[PDB]
Amino acid sequence: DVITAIKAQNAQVAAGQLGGTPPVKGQQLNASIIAQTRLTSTEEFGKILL
Amino acid sequence: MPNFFIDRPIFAWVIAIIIMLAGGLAILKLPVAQYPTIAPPAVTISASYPG
Repeated sequence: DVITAIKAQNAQVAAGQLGGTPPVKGQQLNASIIAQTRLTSTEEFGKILL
Repeated sequence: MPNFFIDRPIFAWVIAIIIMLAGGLAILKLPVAQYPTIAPPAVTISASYPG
């Protein structure tokens, strides 16, 4: 239970941009979505819904 | 030293033919291009961490 939490809470996910991959006519914004990314402190690690 | 060859202008003409025959055949097998291998070679590592 401890291990599989560390996996879920300390992972790193991907998701698209906005435009980029074939967009719909006259889009105006293109940026990169930033999902989950790794815990960076002993503190953040303490807080893991177990 | 020369002087030899003056008594022997055939042997001397012969050298001048071979040297000319050798290269010339060379001209029809020598690689052609603009520049020889000039720029330092490079190696490139490509990685990809999608997202």
